[PDB]
Amino acid sequence: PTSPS
Amino acid sequence: VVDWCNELVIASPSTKCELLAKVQETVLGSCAELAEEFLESVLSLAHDSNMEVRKQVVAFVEQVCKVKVELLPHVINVVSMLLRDNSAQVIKRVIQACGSIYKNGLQYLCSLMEPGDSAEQAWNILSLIKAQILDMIDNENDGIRTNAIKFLEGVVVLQSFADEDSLKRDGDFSLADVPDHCTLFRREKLQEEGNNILDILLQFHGTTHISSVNLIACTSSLCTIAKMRPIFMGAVVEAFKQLNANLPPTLTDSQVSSVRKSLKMQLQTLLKNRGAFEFASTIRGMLVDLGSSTNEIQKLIPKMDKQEMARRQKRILENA
Amino acid sequence: MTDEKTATARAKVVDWCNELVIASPSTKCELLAKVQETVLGSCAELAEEFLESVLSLAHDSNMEVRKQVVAFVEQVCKVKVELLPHVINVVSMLLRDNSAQVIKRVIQACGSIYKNGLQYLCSLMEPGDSAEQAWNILSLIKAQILDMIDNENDGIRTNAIKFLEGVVVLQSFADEDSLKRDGDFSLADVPDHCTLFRREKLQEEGNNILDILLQFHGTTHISSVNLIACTSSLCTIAKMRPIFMGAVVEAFKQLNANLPPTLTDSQVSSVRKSLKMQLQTLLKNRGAFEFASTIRGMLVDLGSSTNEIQKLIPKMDKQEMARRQKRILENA
Amino acid sequence: PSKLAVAVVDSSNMNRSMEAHNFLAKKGFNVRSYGTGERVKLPGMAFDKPNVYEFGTKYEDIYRDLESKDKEFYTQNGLLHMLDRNRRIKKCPERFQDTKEQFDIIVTVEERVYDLVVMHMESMESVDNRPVHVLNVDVVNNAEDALMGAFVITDMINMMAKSTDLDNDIDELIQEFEERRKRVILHSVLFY
Amino acid sequence: PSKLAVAVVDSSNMNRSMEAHNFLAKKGFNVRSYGTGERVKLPGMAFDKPNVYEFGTKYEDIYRDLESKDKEFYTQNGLLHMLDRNRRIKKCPERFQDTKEQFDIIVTVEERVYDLVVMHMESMESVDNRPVHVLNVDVVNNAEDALMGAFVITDMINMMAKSTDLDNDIDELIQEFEERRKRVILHSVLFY
Repeated sequence: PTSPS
Repeated sequence: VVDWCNELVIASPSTKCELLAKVQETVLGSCAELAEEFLESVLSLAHDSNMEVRKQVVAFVEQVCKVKVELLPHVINVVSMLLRDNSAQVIKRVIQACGSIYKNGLQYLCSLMEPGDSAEQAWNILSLIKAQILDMIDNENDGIRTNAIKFLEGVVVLQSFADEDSLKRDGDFSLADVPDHCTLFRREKLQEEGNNILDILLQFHGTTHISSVNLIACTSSLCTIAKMRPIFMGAVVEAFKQLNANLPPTLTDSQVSSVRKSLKMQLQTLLKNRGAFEFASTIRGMLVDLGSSTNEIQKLIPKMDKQEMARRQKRILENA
Repeated sequence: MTDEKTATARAKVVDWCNELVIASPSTKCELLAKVQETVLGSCAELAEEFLESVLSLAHDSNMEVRKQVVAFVEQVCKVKVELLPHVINVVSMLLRDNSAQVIKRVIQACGSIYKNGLQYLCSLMEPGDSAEQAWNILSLIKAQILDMIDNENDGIRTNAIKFLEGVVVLQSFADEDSLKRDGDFSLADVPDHCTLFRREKLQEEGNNILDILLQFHGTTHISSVNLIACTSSLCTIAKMRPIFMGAVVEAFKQLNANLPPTLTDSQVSSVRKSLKMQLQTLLKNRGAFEFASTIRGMLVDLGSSTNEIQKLIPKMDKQEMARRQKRILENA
Repeated sequence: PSKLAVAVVDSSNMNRSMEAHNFLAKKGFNVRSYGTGERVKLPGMAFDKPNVYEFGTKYEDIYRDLESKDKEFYTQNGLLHMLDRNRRIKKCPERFQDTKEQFDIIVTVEERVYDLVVMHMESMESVDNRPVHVLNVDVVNNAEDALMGAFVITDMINMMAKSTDLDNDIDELIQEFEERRKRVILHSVLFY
Repeated sequence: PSKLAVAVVDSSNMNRSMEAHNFLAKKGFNVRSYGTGERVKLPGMAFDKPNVYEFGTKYEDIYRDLESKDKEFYTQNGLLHMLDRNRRIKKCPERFQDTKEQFDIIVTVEERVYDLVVMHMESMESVDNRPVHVLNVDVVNNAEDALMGAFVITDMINMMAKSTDLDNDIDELIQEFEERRKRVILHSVLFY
């Protein structure tokens, strides 16, 4: 998932 | 192309690792020629005092047996010499190099129509390098043990017979690839030594005071052996089952979790091999203990024809 | 008085001897070793009863089995020498064997067998017919091994040379200069009441075997191993029987001046190192008094120092030297 | 300072790996960083609309793209600050499954990444037979936790760098380090 | 492979004979080792300050009687590296002059050991009348040469094990071996 979330 | 840029400036203690690096790039790569004259120059640095220029010539000797394998009898007395180096970092580098060196050396020694005198002494040194590294299972350095376990994995694969269920890899070499017109060694003796090394790995895998790194490495080696040589599938599945039932009390809690995650990875790899047909239920049972779901396990089982299942089934009944 | 030890052993070797007819060659050798340990050691009274069970295995096709039978017969002549006339034919027959490994083993065993056999036969007061036939076969064994000096196998020749040395020593007279050996046996030790043979025919034979050894030692195409063995045998003969010291010293002098052209360089060094060791052994013997300068000269040629040579010479009082210096002058 | 080739691996090679990369490089370590995801993912106006880019897209370009979409929004959520930091370290995010570089130590920042890294290196045949240690140090995916995690990873690599024989000591070193910090650090070995 | 009983003899039964003992055992030979000296000698520091011990001392005790001196400087010369190899093979170094074993071939490592072997066997009256070949292969008493020497000794014994009749062939085989390896090999026969 996304970085950062 | 006359030996140009003769980079033999010998002054600098760390730059010897930079000259031996650039020398190797052309002498052993670009101009594959004239590698034979330069052998004794780089070889004399095996007696150097520094530990990193010795590891640099191990990378040289290993590249020698790749590009130009008939130099095996010349570049080999330093492999058995640097195996007894007093630096453990040098010993580990030699073991790593011995993986491809023993393979390339054996394929070259096998294709010889008339084994000469240098070929018989070259094979004799390998058989003793093999036996030396096998002794290093009981070495007190944990890094040496890890590397030795990985080396013994390749020997077992080399000195056994492939079959229809073997995982197909590009350069797989088995006992079926050594010919009958070879007098340096016999198929039956290599096969005998391969089984004895496997028996040593299987026993090592089951010891009660094994380190976590060695155990994970040994488990990875047994898995590679079994998927390459499904004749050993029954023994490896049984060793995995005994491990999962009796974890060594020397492992900490996070090492247990590390060992079990790796064991689950190897079990999944084995279940995908058609030679794991007989042991599919045992493998499932362990994967369930290690946290896989029913549907994750089910997806790993390879589809097989009903007549093929009927052949494998009845064959299992005949062997019983 | 009785006990159960004999009957318990007899039943254990009956099972072993019955097992032999069906055993593999490797199994027969283990069985035979167990049998010999009991029948010739633990319970030696079982010996005669089980001889044919073992002696029949001299015909087995495996050479290891035939060697085990040789080892058995050799032990019989050490511990139960009265059975000599019943086991000695197998020895002579096995000297016709096709296997060189078996021949070499039989020759080795004939060393102790001939010595034990000769000691036993010359001790009997009224020897029976079986004793005369045992001597006939010991005579044949000597002639059989003597001929193996010209055998084509190098190992057979080496063993034969070693056997012949023991015969020369047995069949000559010890004197006061002989090296002191505990079990030494000589013609002085066979009695006058002996009718199986005569002391002087044995001395004649011993003298002839020594001549054959001296001639063999000086041939031009002798192998290095045969030459070193022959040199050590001549040395043993001379130190055990110093009457032969002169001839042995002469043979050594001739060898050192004419090394066979068939020796390689490293064989020459090996031969000379061994000759140097034999000469040092002889120089320690009091019977080498007459030959000390000759021996010293050879040791100098082979690189010994003046002081290494001097230290080997035995101390003698002047009255002993005068007896020797005078005896040397009279015999001349 | 100890010639150790270190890699720090996350999902997108955007937040957690670069924070550790930042501190490892300033301490002088031979360090690289990679992501294991299929594409680079960055947050945006909502959960449902993440900014997704192909691995290899330069940090400079992603900076300008986010700058054009909403410059004020991507300054107050810290993404332009993060992109600027990465821009100053290297050109673009790299995927771990594509690299041909070899390491002595590989550090992943969550168990999902650890599994991807292990499955990848096991899917390749061993050639050099060279072992590499794979360590898992859990780091939550936010700015504050990436910072704390980057301290833990740097401290861990520094302690391992000071060993005279890392292979012979690493298990005991991890054991004490774990106990001191009440963490679980998975640790296995893989082969090149 | 063959049923050849081989013995390798040196001075101390520590470096040269054990290097050959190790390699010959790995080849399947029935092999034993002995030394001819008065006592076991081990080198350390000054030229003529050597560690000396009785024959019959366990190899472990030398590893332990090393407790008082360093343990480092004998990791520098590989001396207890060498000592544990011996402990894996046998319990204590043995003196040739005391053994009652019989061999087909005895291999000595230098001419002085060769002379001590010959003098000892010639001093005993022969009983079995059984010959044994005594061969000399010069190997310098240091770590590097002891290893190359064991390769040559193993080569020599391997060549002799192939013969269907060693007594009838050994002289020619040594002659050819000397030519190929450019060495000199003394060869004598003694009797048990």
